[PDB]
Amino acid sequence: SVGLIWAQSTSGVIGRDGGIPWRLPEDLAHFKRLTMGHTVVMGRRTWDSLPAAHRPLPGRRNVVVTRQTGLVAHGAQVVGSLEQALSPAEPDAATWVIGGAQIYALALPLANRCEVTEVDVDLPPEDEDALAPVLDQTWAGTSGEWLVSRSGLRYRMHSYRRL
Ligand SMILES: NC(=O)c1ccc[n+]([C@@H]2O[C@H](COP(=O)([O-])OP(=O)(O)OC[C@H]3O[C@@H](n4cnc5c(N)ncnc54)[C@H](OP(=O)(O)O)[C@@H]3O)[C@@H](O)[C@H]2O)c1
Ligand SMILES: CCc1nc(N)nc(N)c1OCCCOc1cccc(CCC(=O)O)c1
Repeated sequence: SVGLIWAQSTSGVIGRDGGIPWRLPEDLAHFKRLTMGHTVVMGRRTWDSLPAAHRPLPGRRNVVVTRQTGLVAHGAQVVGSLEQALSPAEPDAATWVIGGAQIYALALPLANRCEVTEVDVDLPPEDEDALAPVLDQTWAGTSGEWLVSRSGLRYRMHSYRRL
């Protein structure tokens, strides 16, 4: 089982200036609960985007997709393709693809689940933004109710499964 997990603004922004252009502790806790104990697969720019206290993501096997021989920053297992990241895989569990836009694009044809956090922040897409992947007719989805964060931002979760 291969799952994509991401947080996006309503406008579909996931990334800006090498990071995430909002702060949402409730999403981080959701991300922790779904990924803890599992393999997380990410592109190299997302690896470098991790704050130092979260690089590597503790309690998860961190696999980084790169075309380089290896990385200066420690704690990852490097692979040269998504296929190499995904096999062999943890039994009875999802392998989570955790971004960014380039690796979501590679992983979307292979995924059977998407877990999306939508953040009601007003972020018109800017020229160099990373955007969320668009899901096609092969996905069925359900949506949770709108929630309010302690910081006042409204957010909700969407869960998609491959038909
Ligand atoms: N909101 C969210 O949920 C979320 C989640 C994750 C990340 N983000 C944001 O997304 C942005 C980063 O995303 P991004 O799309 O720019 O980068 P990315 O997908 O994280 O990483 C791109 C890198 O992956 C490697 N790569 C890409 N395609 C490859 C292939 N076919 N084979 C081998 N390696 C390949 C390359 O590494 P090398 O250059 O090393 O060869 C490439 O530079 C940041 O702003 C980050 O904060 C947001
Ligand atoms: C939690 C964001 C997220 N949320 C969901 N739902 N899915 C994801 N794939 C996803 O990104 C995982 C990779 C980035 O991890 C972190 C982890 C901790 C703190 C930050 C701050 C970003 C900054 O300071 O710019 C980023």
